[PDB]
Amino acid sequence: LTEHFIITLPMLLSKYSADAEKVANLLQIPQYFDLEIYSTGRMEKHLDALLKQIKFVVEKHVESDVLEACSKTYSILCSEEYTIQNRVDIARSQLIDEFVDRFNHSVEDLLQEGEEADDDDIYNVLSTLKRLTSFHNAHDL
Amino acid sequence: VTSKMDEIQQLQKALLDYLDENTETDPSLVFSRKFYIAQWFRDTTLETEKKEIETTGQIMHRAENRKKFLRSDTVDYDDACLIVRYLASMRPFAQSFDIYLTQILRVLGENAIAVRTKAMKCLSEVVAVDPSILARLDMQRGVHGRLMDNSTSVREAAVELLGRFVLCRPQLAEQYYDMLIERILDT
Repeated sequence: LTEHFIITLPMLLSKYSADAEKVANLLQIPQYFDLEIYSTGRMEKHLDALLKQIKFVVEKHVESDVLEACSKTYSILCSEEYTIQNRVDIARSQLIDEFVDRFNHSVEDLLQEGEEADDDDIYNVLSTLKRLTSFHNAHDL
Repeated sequence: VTSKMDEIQQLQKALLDYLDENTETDPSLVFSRKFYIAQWFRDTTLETEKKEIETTGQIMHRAENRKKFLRSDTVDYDDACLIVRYLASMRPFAQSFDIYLTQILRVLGENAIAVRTKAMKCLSEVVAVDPSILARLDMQRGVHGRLMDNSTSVREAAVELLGRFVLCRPQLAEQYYDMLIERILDT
């Protein structure tokens, strides 16, 4: 299962990124990996492909379950008994810089007079806030 | 026994594209690429040595090699396995086993006991891998000679060979049975 899906999963995410249910199903796959195989197989580039594609997927959907699943996958990936941890944690830190910058826009827009609480800004803040809550549930920020 | 049963340059090109993709996948493949390049280069020169017809052929060959090295689709894994198996099966290694056999038969007449014993034992292993090799007449006369040899060690080795060979192939064993069952009284 590991050897197969390390090759196949990024292509699947690329294929069906628009569909929330399919990615939500697929995200349960990494919870069962033997994580040694990323090291012994010499396959870290496919891991990089996985994190890039999953990043794009996170950026395109807002249904809560996918965010829960992706966060849990990163929790499994940031297991500190395996050598791989540091790379994914750094990329995660880049994601959290992205999230905080959007948060900075959110706090500045609401605090100022701005556009007088227009619905569109509220929707942007709400979507970003949902992503922050979902990631923050599993990880110390 | 488990494997066998200008286009060559195009195959070289194809393998180069396979490895080239794998460079992206995984480092250290560049070394293999350069190594294969050098090996093709030396093999074309060595066949050149054996002329002007093949001189012009090899100068386009070698110039294309230089160009293609400077040049650093859709072909995948199993394809690469079969191509490189073929190109290896062209190389002067797959047709070496035969030669090796000949060498072994030089050993059987020697003036040291242990070496002949071990040679016979390894041959017994060889035949018990590939049972259709008791056909060449020289090996036949060899095992007969060693069956009559004057030292108990090689004698037991030879009879073990003949017995295991008889056991493996069920039929066609009544031709060695007589020469086998003669040997019980061997002191």
